[PDB]
Amino acid sequence: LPHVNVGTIGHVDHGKTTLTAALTRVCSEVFGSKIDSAPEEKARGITINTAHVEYNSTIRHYAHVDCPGHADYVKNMITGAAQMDGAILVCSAADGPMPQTREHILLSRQVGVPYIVVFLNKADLVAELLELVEMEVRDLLSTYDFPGDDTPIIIGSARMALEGKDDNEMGTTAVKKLVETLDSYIPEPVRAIDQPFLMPIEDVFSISGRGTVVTGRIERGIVRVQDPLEIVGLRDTTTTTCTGVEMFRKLLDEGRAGENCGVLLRGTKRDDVERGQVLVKPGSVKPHTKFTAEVYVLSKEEGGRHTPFFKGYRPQFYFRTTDVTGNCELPEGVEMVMPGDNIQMTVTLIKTIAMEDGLRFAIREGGRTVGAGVVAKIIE
Amino acid sequence: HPMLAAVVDDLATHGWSQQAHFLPADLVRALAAECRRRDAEGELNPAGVGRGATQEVRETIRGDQIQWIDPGQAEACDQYLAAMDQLRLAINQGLFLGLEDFECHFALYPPGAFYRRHLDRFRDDDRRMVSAVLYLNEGWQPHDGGQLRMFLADGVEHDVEPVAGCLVVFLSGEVPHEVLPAGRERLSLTGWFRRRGNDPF
Ligand SMILES: Nc1nc2c(ncn2[C@@H]2O[C@H](COP(=O)(O)OP(=O)(O)O)[C@@H](O)[C@H]2O)c(=O)[nH]1
Ligand SMILES: O=C(O)CNC(=O)C(=O)O
Ligand SMILES: [Mg+2]
Ligand SMILES: [Mn+2]
Repeated sequence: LPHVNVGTIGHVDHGKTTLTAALTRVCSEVFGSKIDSAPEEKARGITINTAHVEYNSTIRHYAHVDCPGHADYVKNMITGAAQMDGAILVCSAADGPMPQTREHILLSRQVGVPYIVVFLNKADLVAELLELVEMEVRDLLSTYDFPGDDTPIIIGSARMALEGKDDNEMGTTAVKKLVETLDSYIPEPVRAIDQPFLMPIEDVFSISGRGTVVTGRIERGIVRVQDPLEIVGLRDTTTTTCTGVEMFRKLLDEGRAGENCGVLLRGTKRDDVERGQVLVKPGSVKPHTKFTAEVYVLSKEEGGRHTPFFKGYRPQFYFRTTDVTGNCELPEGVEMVMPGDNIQMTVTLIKTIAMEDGLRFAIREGGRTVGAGVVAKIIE
Repeated sequence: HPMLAAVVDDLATHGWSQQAHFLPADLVRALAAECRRRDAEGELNPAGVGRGATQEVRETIRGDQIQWIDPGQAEACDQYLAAMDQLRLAINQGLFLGLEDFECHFALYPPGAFYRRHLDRFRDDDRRMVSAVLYLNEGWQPHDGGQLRMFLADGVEHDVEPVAGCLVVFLSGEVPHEVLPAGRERLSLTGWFRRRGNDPF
């Protein structure tokens, strides 16, 4: 049973929270289906108001994210607390597309959500607008570069399905149909360990007699002895070979995603590598400096700034394991930015950093986090 | 200095270490004094359990009273933090664990309070790697109870009396442990070193 991350997005009152309970029941009826004692932690940080449910189809296992408030959607989507492999946009025939519908489709594009599936809710209340409403939404999606013309759209009423109480084909059948669509349209996602090697570098040592070592926690993929590698970031890209992996004073033949270890390089001098760089499968990731980014500015209450900011904000951008200063470029008409607000900006970094579309980063003004962002489009 | 090499060796071979008199008695009394000074001002509060939205004070599991420590509150603590950071770096250089930072708080168990069997690492957040506890109690004795009890490999149990100066370090993801009731006040400085997660925030 593969693990697919999914979630509902759309306007308010349109029935996201309802299609959520509906999905659990239709699956539980038609598809099979303890407290943590650890000591509390110091901070807490952002407060994500997020609900989670689980439900299984025949083919796969789903983890589902629903959110109370629009603001909650914005925080959760930008941070990755709610990262979806495919999202279920809920729109109603009754009311049609509304502001938070546009904002969420857009927001999904920025944050890198791969695929979007639509469920036209409240079908019970209808006729003839279903043709017209599909037309609109399809172009609405296409406006933001999702396959709006070739996108699946299921029509039904979740409240029936939940009570289901299938009256037309619009009840239980349509939710079965939605699940069937997830099974089909959203491809099985690629596990971290099946991705190209990557490890952000923390410390750099030289153990007497065995060469130079860089440590960190492997983000994705696997590194094996005698694998070629590039060191990418803050400096001109360099090549090297892995000559060993160490962990708890034991010698391993390979390091794996999730593992904290030390990697031994061939030849590379201790001064030819530093914190912030990433150890990478060659040509897998490139150095970059200018990008567009969706950002959420933390509230006063969340440890963020007590006051807004303006053009020429040059804060610190934290990418994996190090800081780098960046210039911020806001859209036209935008003068101020309020703590707790979210906006798009074009950032230009003083140094080059290893990045890809969809990389999360933190923004810091003097050590403490004051914003959280995600890379939207690489420019230079 | 050589005492750090010991902890690093111990963690490597056994996954835990205890060292007597890890700090000098003079600094240990001042840490105990800072703990008391805080209690006297109502600055310690019931400690809770769990993370995020499900963090709750459940007094049938954990009953100590706490307050987190930061730099600049008291030189005794600044000294502690400095010792701990020397440890953090030793452990990084010798075991490559990738410890980035350190949470710690003063902890006071009133008599009768306890902490039932648990792992320090959260069920759904794996950032905690090394646990460290420093005790601050003078003239402790076996009749006072209040020992940390550790569940080691192969069914082996080990008790540690909470004696001034004593430091206990273990792998947070791997050594279940509990604190038994005591007949008198029990002061300590508990913390966790932790490694990178999946996000900065
Ligand atoms: N008649 C009907 N009402 C619905 C349907 N879906 C949602 N609603 C109504 O909208 C109310 C609140 O919707 P909710 O699921 O909380 O919307 P959300 O804010 O997007 O989560 C529900 O209790 C229903 O009264 C539906 O399919 N048919
Ligand atoms: O107080 C002790 O001896 C042990 N401390 C803990 O278990 C803790 O705070 O997580
Ligand atoms: Mg809702
Ligand atoms: Mn504990």
